[PDB]
Amino acid sequence: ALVLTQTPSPVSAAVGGAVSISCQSSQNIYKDNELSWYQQKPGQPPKLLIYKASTLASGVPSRFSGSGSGTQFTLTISGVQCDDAATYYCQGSRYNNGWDSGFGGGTEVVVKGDPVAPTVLIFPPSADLVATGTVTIVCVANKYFPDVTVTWEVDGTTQTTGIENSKTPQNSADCTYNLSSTLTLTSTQYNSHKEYTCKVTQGTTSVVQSFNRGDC
Amino acid sequence: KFGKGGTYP
Amino acid sequence: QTVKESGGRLVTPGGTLTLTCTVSGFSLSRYAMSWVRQAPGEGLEYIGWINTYGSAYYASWVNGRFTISKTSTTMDLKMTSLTAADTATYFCVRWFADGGMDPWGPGTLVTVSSGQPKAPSVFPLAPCCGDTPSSTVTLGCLVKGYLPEPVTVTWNSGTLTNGVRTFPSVRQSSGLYSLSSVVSVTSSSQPVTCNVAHPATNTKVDKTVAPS
Ligand SMILES: [Ca+2]
Ligand SMILES: [Cl-]
Repeated sequence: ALVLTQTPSPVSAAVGGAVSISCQSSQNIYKDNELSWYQQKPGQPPKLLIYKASTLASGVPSRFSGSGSGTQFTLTISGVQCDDAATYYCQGSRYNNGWDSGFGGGTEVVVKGDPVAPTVLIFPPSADLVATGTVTIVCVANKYFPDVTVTWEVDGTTQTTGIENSKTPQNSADCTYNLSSTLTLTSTQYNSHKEYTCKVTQGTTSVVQSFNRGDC
Repeated sequence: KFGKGGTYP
Repeated sequence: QTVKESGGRLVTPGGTLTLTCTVSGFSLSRYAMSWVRQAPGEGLEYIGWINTYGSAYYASWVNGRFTISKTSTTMDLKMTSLTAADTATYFCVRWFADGGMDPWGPGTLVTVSSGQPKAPSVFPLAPCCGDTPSSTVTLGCLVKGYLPEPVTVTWNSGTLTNGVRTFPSVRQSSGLYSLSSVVSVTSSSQPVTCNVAHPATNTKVDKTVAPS
């Protein structure tokens, strides 16, 4: 059975630098070169970059190149841009009394742009949300790079459940992320505490926003 | 390549 | 040349669904086609292909559970005995002889769940009323309690786009989906309206948000 193995996620590169992703096949690929490369951004279909190991598809920037033959294939991005932040997939076939094909597991490329600290917003639940019996408190960390960690505190106690984070893809112009973090509690739980705190930590910096239930 | 159709233009 | 998937929806575990891939700009007599799926947050997974003569072949895991067939302009994927392991975006691709998959469709989502389609509820996001105002304010909409994905969000009927961030959906412990959208405006701007659409229930919700 044909198995394609890619460089583990994530792989990093500075803007203007170079990154290489490997694709290793468990068996020789057909004609030694029937290996193709795909770019996928979150929420979009894949895009064909390269077929036959090294031929660029129509319209693909020449900063993409492919090399290798047989079992060991490499995708290289030269002069990496923020717009190259994506998951990259190889796909190959071999002929064993019929076509046996597979995809590699995908390699996420994180593009390092200029570091910027987040600005942080917190949103208390609307009255009609509290009235449902389930509260959602929304915190957002805007326009930041590199990655942040988010802590929720409620009157000083670290929350360990009811938290969900959702991060935008890297911005194609400046490599930055945005993040939504939510704390979900019952209305009973929400009404039993005062201070709700979203703490966003980027290495040695934190930005903290709070509100006092009853002051809003 | 029986049944495999046409190559990339 | 284009391909377009259709048929994705909520389907009960054990159920059967048929997806359709509609092509234009090329002959299914001259090009092979493939089905590829992607579970949420997971990699591309090859399902099978169909040759120019209509002979279908399958990934070893399919085990006769799926059937690929075509017409002059369409290719189907009939899937039986569906489980949560089959929840995914399903893509069709034209598969060139020399291995390139191109083009891809937008994908159709199959959600294998016991739940019923459910419209989203929309709640305003505004800063705590006691906060000192500055020259600009960030407002938003929380969209929750919908099934299946997706929803779409626009602001001011698609006329407000600058300073809009709409986050990827999350599945809540309830099994329903949630997302937020925020927009930054001048503090003395007119109220802004989020427009939420949920195709699965043919539901549209507007919510006008103003500084608290
Ligand atoms: Ca896989
Ligand atoms: Cl695969």
